[PDB]
Amino acid sequence: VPSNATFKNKEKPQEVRKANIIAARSVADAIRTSLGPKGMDKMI
Amino acid sequence: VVYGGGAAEVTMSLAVSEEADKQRGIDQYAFRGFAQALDTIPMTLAENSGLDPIGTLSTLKSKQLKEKISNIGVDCLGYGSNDMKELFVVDPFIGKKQQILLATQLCRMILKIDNVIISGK
Amino acid sequence: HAASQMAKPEKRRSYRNYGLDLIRGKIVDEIHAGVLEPTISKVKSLKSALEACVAILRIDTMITVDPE
Amino acid sequence: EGVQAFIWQEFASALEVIPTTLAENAGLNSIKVVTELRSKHENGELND
Amino acid sequence: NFGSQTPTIVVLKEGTDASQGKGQIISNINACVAVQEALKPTLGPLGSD
Ligand SMILES: Nc1ncnc2c1ncn2[C@@H]1O[C@H](COP(=O)(O)OP(=O)(O)O)[C@@H](O)[C@H]1O
Repeated sequence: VPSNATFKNKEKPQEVRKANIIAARSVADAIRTSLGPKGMDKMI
Repeated sequence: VVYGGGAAEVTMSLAVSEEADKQRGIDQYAFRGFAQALDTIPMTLAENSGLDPIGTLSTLKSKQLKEKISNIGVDCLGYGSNDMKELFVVDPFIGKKQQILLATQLCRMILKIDNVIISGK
Repeated sequence: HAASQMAKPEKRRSYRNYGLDLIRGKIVDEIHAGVLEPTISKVKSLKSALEACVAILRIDTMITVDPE
Repeated sequence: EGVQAFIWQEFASALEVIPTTLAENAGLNSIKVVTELRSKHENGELND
Repeated sequence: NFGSQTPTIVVLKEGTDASQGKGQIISNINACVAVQEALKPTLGPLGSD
């Protein structure tokens, strides 16, 4: 059950995908406050 | 005394999720977050052993519902016999009891933090 | 002004068109004092002053990009 | 009965962010609304 | 008379702030309200830290 089959290598892509999701959800949080009739305008 | 190998976290996880259905209310989602957090330790054991955390956790949860034996747990050595009684693995209960107390009481202070003032070095 | 809304019909009404006299420090009739202002000046001022406040109350987040 | 089915459980819960945001921006409690949303949308086919 | 400069005497030593005008006492109000802004969320058993 252990020690057999295969072992995962180069686990950085697992962290790269996490860094891409966290950075994308951070952008979606600022625009989330503008959703619906109760949303607010964003001055840039 | 308790038996280790992830058998303690799975037994205490289903007991909390069962109370969430009876209480309901606004705290119904609070017991769900605590039940999903206890299952992270058995799922972490399956990651280092190269197993499927989904298939391993589903087997442990289905075993506790069918039978009352709490001695079934994750095997990272893969000798078979998920029963902890045959594998002799034993952990102190005073050690496992502090793991929940130190984790729950620390998160209670962290969630109360609002303003963070950090001075420059 | 508070007694002008309750002044009630019957001119004897009065209670309206009164304002502050800053020189003498008294309340006198602005018609006899010779102070009048166009009505359209009040309509365009309140509508323009509101649009300035509405646009500000609707700004949740300000984003300032540095020049390149 | 598959790992693809377990992913679909998170796909349905991910769509709940839109009605949750409507309650947060309006000041109302999201769970109190969703609790009423799940009960009314069961019998009603739509427009709720 | 000892020099063509003839400096102008300043009443207070250099570095002293100013006052009076309008808003000097208002500056003290906004200083206390800003400190109050931190202590308001800490009120009540459901408050934060
Ligand atoms: N040989 C083993 N068989 C089954 N489970 C084990 C074994 N060794 C350790 N474990 C489990 O791994 C968890 C962590 O143990 P370990 O990392 O060795 O020390 P610590 O408990 O200080 O982290 C324990 O809760 C235990 O249940």
